[PDB]
Order: sequence, then structure tokens, then C-alpha cells
Amino acid sequence: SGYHIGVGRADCTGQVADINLMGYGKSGQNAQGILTRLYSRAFIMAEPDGSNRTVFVSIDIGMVSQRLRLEVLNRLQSKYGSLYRRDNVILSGTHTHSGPAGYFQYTVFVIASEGFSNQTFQHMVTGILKSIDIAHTNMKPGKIFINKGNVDGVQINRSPYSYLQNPQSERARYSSNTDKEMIVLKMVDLNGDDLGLISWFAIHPVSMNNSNHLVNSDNVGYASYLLEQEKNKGYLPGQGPFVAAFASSNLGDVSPNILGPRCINTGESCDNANSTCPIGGPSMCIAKGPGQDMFDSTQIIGRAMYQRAKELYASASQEVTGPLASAHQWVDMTDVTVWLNSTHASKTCKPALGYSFAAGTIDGVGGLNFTQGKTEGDPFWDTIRDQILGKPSEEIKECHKPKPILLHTGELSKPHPWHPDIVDVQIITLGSLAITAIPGEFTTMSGRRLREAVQAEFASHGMQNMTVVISGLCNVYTHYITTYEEYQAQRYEAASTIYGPHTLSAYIQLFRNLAKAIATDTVANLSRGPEPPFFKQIPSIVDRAPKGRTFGDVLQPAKPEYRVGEVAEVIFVGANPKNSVQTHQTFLTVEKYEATSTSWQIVCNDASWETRFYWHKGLLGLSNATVEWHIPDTAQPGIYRIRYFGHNRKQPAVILSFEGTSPAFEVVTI
Ligand SMILES: *[C@@H]1O[C@H](CO)[C@@H](O[C@@H]2O[C@H](CO)[C@@H](O[C@@H]3O[C@H](CO)[C@@H](O)[C@H](O)[C@@H]3O)[C@H](O)[C@H]2NC(C)=O)[C@H](O)[C@H]1NC(C)=O
Ligand SMILES: *[C@@H]1O[C@H](CO)[C@@H](O[C@@H]2O[C@H](CO)[C@@H](O)[C@H](O)[C@H]2NC(C)=O)[C@H](O)[C@H]1NC(C)=O
Ligand SMILES: *[C@@H]1O[C@H](CO)[C@@H](O)[C@H](O)[C@H]1NC(C)=O
Ligand SMILES: *[C@@H]1O[C@H](CO)[C@@H](O)[C@H](O)[C@H]1NC(C)=O
Ligand SMILES: [Ca+2]
Ligand SMILES: [Zn+2]
Repeated sequence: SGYHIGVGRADCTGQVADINLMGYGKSGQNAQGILTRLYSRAFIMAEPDGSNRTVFVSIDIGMVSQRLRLEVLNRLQSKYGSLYRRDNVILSGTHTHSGPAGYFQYTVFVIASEGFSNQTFQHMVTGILKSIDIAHTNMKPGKIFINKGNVDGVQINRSPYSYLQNPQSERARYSSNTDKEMIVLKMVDLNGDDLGLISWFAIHPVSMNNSNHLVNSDNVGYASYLLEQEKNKGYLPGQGPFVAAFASSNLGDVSPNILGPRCINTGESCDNANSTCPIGGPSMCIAKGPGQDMFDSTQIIGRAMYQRAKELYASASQEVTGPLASAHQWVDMTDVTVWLNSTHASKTCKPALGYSFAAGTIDGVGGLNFTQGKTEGDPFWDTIRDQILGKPSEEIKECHKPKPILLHTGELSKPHPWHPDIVDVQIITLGSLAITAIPGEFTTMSGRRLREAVQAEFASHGMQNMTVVISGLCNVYTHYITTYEEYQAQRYEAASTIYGPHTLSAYIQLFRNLAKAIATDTVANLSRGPEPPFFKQIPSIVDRAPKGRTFGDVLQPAKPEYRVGEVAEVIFVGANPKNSVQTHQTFLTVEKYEATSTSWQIVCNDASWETRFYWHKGLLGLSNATVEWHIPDTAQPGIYRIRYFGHNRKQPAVILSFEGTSPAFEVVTI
């Protein structure tokens, strides 16, 4: 009668040192430690008999790459055969901008990441696989419920004037320029106890800005963190049976920095078409979060989403029932004929980035003085583009108009193709719920159009009252998708619409077709599409301890006494964190002494948002590992200690484990 449901969560955190953070594309934003862990969260549904399985995976990562998906799918086949295929598995990225880079195959993202990290890549894959394996081996008879509600005051539109380019009658049908609606998917067993939840909600996880060097899952990660910690009472962060995943949506033009765009020098509003300031230009125009710092902003936004997610979960009553289905297709997005009429058609283009891509956003500005809204090129940069990369054909220029091409990645294939041509489109249906796997970042109106169009298709073919959600950053990254009208303004998202002005119209057409195949039960009649390619292709340092010391020894102990609210800091002689990159669940623990049992009990780990782990490189193999415990006001007085877990490299090449334990210290009542 009802579904078999499995859920799982697994650590998919790469290395937290000697690597850049992915998302902002900032030059010097390298990882120097960890604020919280990154998890892969998998949800597996099956028919009563165990047939027709579907897998949705929400991953604490900036983007899901083509290479990541292909690697994961191959290993899934090896272990599970025909159970989990390209069509019934969705891999979605939460879009955190504080995750380790270097997991792409296409040249553009390899340049941004400054290379490819096998270590980081493999642990991501095993992390994703582990989450799936847990869900697979822990399936139970149960039911699925769904609920909807608005989340207030956690978002603004970071390109509102481009939104206004959309037709009036269309804009008149909505109350806001952002999708305030959260959709919670509730999962329980037949005994009524909690299994897990999924929460779709449109927002950029960029509350931690590009000045940050600590690995974390940002606002949506913190929301997942609060949900899991509330349900899994008595469990440490990252542990506990209940699994709570926030899923990315149409977040393309949605910012969490609700104070809005202001000029750093004057404090004036720079909410204009160019996102620029009269004195200092675009680099002065920045949107800030609600908190005292980025940590506070992240938690304020994250808590609000958690609060609404908690309420909707509790009050969920509408049951989800019906058959499971899935449809997938590979599509050459460079050559899609899109119909604007019955009589009139146009075409998608070979991938290209516009001038305004280099301008960044109010959530993270570019360094090169580019401004958003550039509909014209200049002889200066056109020259540089021609001399270095090559001169764009007249076809690709005309196809992309009015976008002025900065990078014509579609015609740049050395050493490997810079941008993908083959893109995944897929829909997975759980009864009346349809999930569209979007290969990038849909803007607000883009997601609205595709949702309703796909819903309408289902309706036309007998599947009534379908709830359709946009699942962002799925399967392969193709940057942003704007509406035709938004594309004209050529702001950052529009300049990052790589297949041209008709990219959205193509997807709506493609996804409508997928929905039709599912409803008419003719998904087998869908053409496979062209298969995507699998491309094949820091000096080693021996860690050292100070003379007369060894790894894990305390160089700086904590204060003898602390009051709640303060920050306890302990410094150890350390080794490179990348040596620890698979039984290394944490770099640190905060432990409380219990006098009655005369024993130490772990209260925090490196996944706790209250703790921070910094790594600083020294001379000739020397290095420090700093653990900070930001003592919460709710923390109980007592005797505490901080421990450190790492790995050192000796040399043939051997990795050894070590531990450090700080002298006991105390939190006091005042
Ligand atoms: C990302 O968010 C952090 C907040 O967590 C921002 O840090 C802030 O940086 C600004 C400027 O760098 C600091 O403002 C002022 O800096 C002057 C330097 O002359 C200083 O003397 C003043 O005390 C004043 O505060 C601000 O203090 C600092 N805040 C914190 C908590 O460190 C950072 O600027 C943000 N980055 C981006 C790119 O938005
Ligand atoms: C590791 O920590 C120690 C102490 O916390 C740092 O030592 C300071 O080192 C500088 C020069 O390196 C000295 O001038 C200071 O007097 C030291 N302070 C103390 C309190 O001893 C050391 O520099 C750190 N090393 C790294 C690579 O971060
Ligand atoms: C990458 O790592 C995997 C497992 O960690 C290993 O099997 C593979 O050979 C590595 N590839 C390279 C090029 O080092
Ligand atoms: C088809 O598009 C053309 C181009 O603007 C337009 O002139 C024509 O009215 C459209 N057809 C219909 C039926 O609206
Ligand atoms: Ca932590
Ligand atoms: Zn984004």
C-alpha cells in the first residue's frame, strides 16, 4: 500500500587544508581549517514489493559535477546492478560556497579550482556512496507526507530590476520577487516515528562570504544541523538516525544577505541596475547579512529556515501516495531547437560567458572592476579575449545577443572542453510529487515557469494536482538559467546563462517532454541522447615537530577558567590536515569530566558549529593546529578539556596517527 523508505547521512568532507574553497571563484580563498563537516544525505523510496526505486541525494557541496555523477553512477552499478541507474538517481548540491574545490573535469572549473584533487574527489564519492548504502540497508515500511509554508525575512532578490523585465501579467500573479514557499517532505515508519525529512527552499548559501577560510555548509547546512540535533537527542553532530536535508531550489537570484546592497564607503543604497556606487564603483556595492559577523548571519538565516521547517514537519497532514516513476535524457544543449511560436523557432548556443560574469554579485564582487548589466563589449577586453583564447565566430556572437562574450567556452577545448555540451535532464515522481533535476541555478521566475509548465503537462495527460519542485545544481553544472526577458539586462546570472537567451525555453520544452513520457507511460520511447565523455586527465612535505617535542603536544593551553560566552583556545603542534584524508571523523573533541563516573564525555566535535579548527603552516614542516571552543551561553559549568586528532607524514611514504590532549580547564558560574 505505502512506500518502503530508507535514509542515510555520511561524511563527504574533502581536505580542509592546502586547497581552495569552491564557489566565489576568489583567488586567495584557500581552506585553513573546518567550521563544520559536509554530509551527503540520501533518500531511497521503493514500491511495496521493492521495485521501481528512486534515489534523491542532497550533498553539502557547491555544485554536482559531470565527473562526480559519472563516477558515482559507475560504482552504483558495480555494487547494485540495475537497482540504481542514471534515470532514478538525482545528485543535488546544496550550493554551499565553503566546500573544497577540485572535483570537476571541464576546464573552466579546473582553472577556478586551480587543479584537480583526487583525495577530495574520492572522499566525496565514497561519502555519497556511504549515504546511499546506509539508506539501502535500512529501508522500512512507512508513509510520506508533504507540507508547504512561507519563510519570511531570510531572502532578497539580488537582481530585482532584471526580474522587472518579466511580463507584468506574469509578475502580477505573484506576491514577491523571491519564492518564499518552503516545501517539507516528511517521512515516518508505520509506527509513526520519524525517519527523515527533505526541505526544498530557494536561497544562496553564501552567508559565509569570500573572506572565509573555514569549511562549512553555510545557512542551509546549519538548518539541517539544527533539525538533526533536535530530533537526535543525545547524539553528537553528524550522528543519529534521523536525517534532515535541505535541498537547493531555484536560488539563481536569491540572496540571504537581507540588509540589501549598500556602498561600503557611504552606507548608501546601491540597489540599482548596475549594482554600483558613485564613488569606488562595483567593488563598493555589497550586501551584508543580519548578524554581527558572517558566522552570526549564517546562523540567523539558518535558524529561521530551521524554525519553519520544524513547524511544517510537525503539522504535516497531507499524505503522498501513488506510483514511483522516473525519466532521464542526455541533451546537446548547444543545438536545441526551441519553439517560441507555432510558426517561429530559435536555437540554443555553444556555451559562452558574458562580460558581467566577471562582475560577480552583491554576495561576492569581482576584482576586475566589471559591472553587471553589460550589453556591450569594449575593444580592450575583446582584444585580450581574441589574443589569448581566440576570436569568437560570428555565429556564436549573434546567437548570444545581446550578451557580449567574455569567454566563448563552447569553442575552447584545449586541453579539454571548457564547458559541457551534454547535459542531464530528468524528473523523478513520488506519487503527486515531481522533482525536476535542474543542472544549474534557475532564477526565481525561471523556476516558476518550468514548475507550472511541467505541472500543466502532467495535468494534460491524466496526472492531476502535481506538486513540482525545482532541484538545483543537479548532475552537472551549467551555471545560471534566466528568463528571456531577464537575459536582456545581462546582469551576472544572465551573463552566466551559457546556452544563450533561449536556454530556459529549451529546458521547459525538454522537461515538459519528460513529464509527458512519464504520464503516458512511454519513457522507453525517449531517445537516450548523446553519451557524455569521461576525461582521464604541491610538492610532498614531511611534517616536523619542534625540537624536544612531538605531534599533539600543547604549545598554548586554555585559560584556567572561562565564563560562558567566551572562547577557549588551545594550540597544538600539528601536521598537515590533508594527511588525515578513513576513520578520521573529527579533528577535535571538546570533552566534559563527569565526577560521579570519573570519566570524560565528548560534548563537541569538529562538526559542532560551536567549535573551530584552524591550521597554520610554518617553516620546513612545522605547523600549528588551533582548536577554538566558542562556549555557548547554554553550556553547563564544569571541568573541560580539548583534544586534537591528526596525521603526520614521514619518509617509503608513511602516514601515522597521533593525538593531543589539553590540560583540563573549567567553565564557571557567574
Ligand atoms: C565578510 O564578513 C566579515 C564579517 O564577518 C567582514 O569582516 C569585516 O571587514 C571589515 C573590513 O574589512 C571590517 O570593517 C572595518 O575595518 C576597519 C579597517 O580599517 C577596522 O579598523 C574597523 O574596526 C571596521 O570594523 C570589520 O571589522 C570586519 N568584521 C569582522 C567581524 O571581522 C568582511 O569584510 C566581509 N567580506 C566581504 C568581502 O564582504
Ligand atoms: C605555533 O604557536 C606558537 C605559540 O602559540 C607560536 O610561537 C610564537 O612564535 C613567534 C614566532 O614564530 C614568537 O615571536 C612568539 O614569541 C611565540 N609566542 C609564544 C606565546 O610562544 C608559533 O609561531 C606558532 N607557529 C605557527 C607556524 O603558527
Ligand atoms: C585516485 O585515488 C584512487 C583511490 O584513492 C586511486 O585508486 C587512483 O589510482 C588515484 N588516481 C591517481 C591519478 O592518483
Ligand atoms: C510568431 O513570432 C513572430 C515574431 O515576433 C510574431 O510576429 C508573430 O506574431 C508570432 N505568431 C503568433 C501567432 O503570435
Ligand atoms: Ca566545528
Ligand atoms: Zn550561485
